[PDB]
Amino acid sequence: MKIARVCGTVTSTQKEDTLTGVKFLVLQYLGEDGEFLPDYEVAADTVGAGQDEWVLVSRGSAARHIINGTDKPIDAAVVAIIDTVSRDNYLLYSKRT
Amino acid sequence: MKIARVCGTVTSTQKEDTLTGVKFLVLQYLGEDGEFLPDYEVAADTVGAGQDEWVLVSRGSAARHIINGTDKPIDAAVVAIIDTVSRDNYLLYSK
Amino acid sequence: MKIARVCGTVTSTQKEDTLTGVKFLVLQYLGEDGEFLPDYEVAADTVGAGQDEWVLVSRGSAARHIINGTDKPIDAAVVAIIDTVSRDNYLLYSK
Amino acid sequence: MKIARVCGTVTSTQKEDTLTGVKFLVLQYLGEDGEFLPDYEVAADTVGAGQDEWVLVSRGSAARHIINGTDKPIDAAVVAIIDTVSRDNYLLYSK
Amino acid sequence: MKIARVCGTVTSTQKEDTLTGVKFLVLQYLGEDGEFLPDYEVAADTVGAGQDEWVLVSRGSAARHIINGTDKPIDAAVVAIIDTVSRDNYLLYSK
Ligand SMILES: [Mg+2]
Repeated sequence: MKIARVCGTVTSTQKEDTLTGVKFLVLQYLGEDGEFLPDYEVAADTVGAGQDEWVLVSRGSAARHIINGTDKPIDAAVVAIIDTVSRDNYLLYSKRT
Repeated sequence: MKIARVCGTVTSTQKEDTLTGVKFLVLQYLGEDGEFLPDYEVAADTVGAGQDEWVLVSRGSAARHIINGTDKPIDAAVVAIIDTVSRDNYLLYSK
Repeated sequence: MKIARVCGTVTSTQKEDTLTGVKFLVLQYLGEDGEFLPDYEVAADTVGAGQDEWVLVSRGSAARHIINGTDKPIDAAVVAIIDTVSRDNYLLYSK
Repeated sequence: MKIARVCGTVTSTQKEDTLTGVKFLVLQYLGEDGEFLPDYEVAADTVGAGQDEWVLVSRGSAARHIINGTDKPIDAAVVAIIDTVSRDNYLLYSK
Repeated sequence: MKIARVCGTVTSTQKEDTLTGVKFLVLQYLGEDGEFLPDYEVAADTVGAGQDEWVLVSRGSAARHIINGTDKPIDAAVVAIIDTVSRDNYLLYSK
């Protein structure tokens, strides 16, 4: 899994039937020390991640193992909203509670 | 998934027998800002996307989960035609 | 999938029993609009693609969905020999 | 598989229900020489790796094949804590 | 599949139980002409390759389709020892 931040959304009305009601978030990947990277993913989200939240994203067939994900032609999903990130025992980031 | 633009097609008469009737689009992947990359994918299309339309592309086994996709040796598929893309707060794209 | 040209062959006499009868082609990926890159793949082929032909290559578990691919440890296969590629209006490639 | 070192942790309380109990480690990938890359992965750990230890990480569907991994939406997992790594007639690392 | 050269080994005693007896090789990916790249993989080896031998590596779920690979959380395996590699119209490698 990669760490990313939620930074937008995609909407579509013409799409595979199996994607009805699927929320598509745009994610910007986060690098060392939380660098905003010039790289992005569009991902399904069944967890309920808000704008600017740090998340874990899973890619490949992992995405189909989200809740009700089985028949969906998705290759990226949000799987967790990040509460904390630590490095070498120091908190680097933490979430509003 | 990645955001891409439909910019071509591919056709083939000598191919795996399971690929009959599968339509292939050439796609160009979006970079950052709203600028496109010189990086392309050929993808199955069952959604019916046309030139210049923006799409979501899924890669790997996800591609086998398009309509009638079971057991087809494909690793890339258009899964949606995009109407809007927002980023940070503003509207980066609108059909 | 990616577009590549067939450019060679690999052979092996010590290998997994699961690769019995598998022909290996070396493929060179097409890059920068229509120029060939210094990036290669080794791929299975049942369709009969020859030197210099253009092909669609599928990677990952898609490769095991070629005819007789089931349960072989292969992660790349030629799935189609390319007749035509069209970018926007014009062609670009035609066999 | 890739070689990485354990450099931190991630926690989460809003997540997929299938991920209850999953320990998430932050891993830094090994680059050239024994230099590490500014490139990180967050991986499940059933083996019980700690800070500064070297591990093998498997990605993709492999990760679901760790003990109890089945049907968890994870795409990276620690699968071994490394004792040694050699390159040629010598040792790059020993615990 | 990628062409790689065997350039070391990894050992581990604390590891997923399904990886008992698995031999791990460190491999370096081949690049431009004969040049080997500054990128590497660790791969399960059930075929028996030695130092400096050239090998085909299969990655992702292919790796679980080696003999008895089925429940192993591995994403890379040596599937063959290369005897020959031919590219365009010259021999690049011949053991
Ligand atoms: Mg032929």
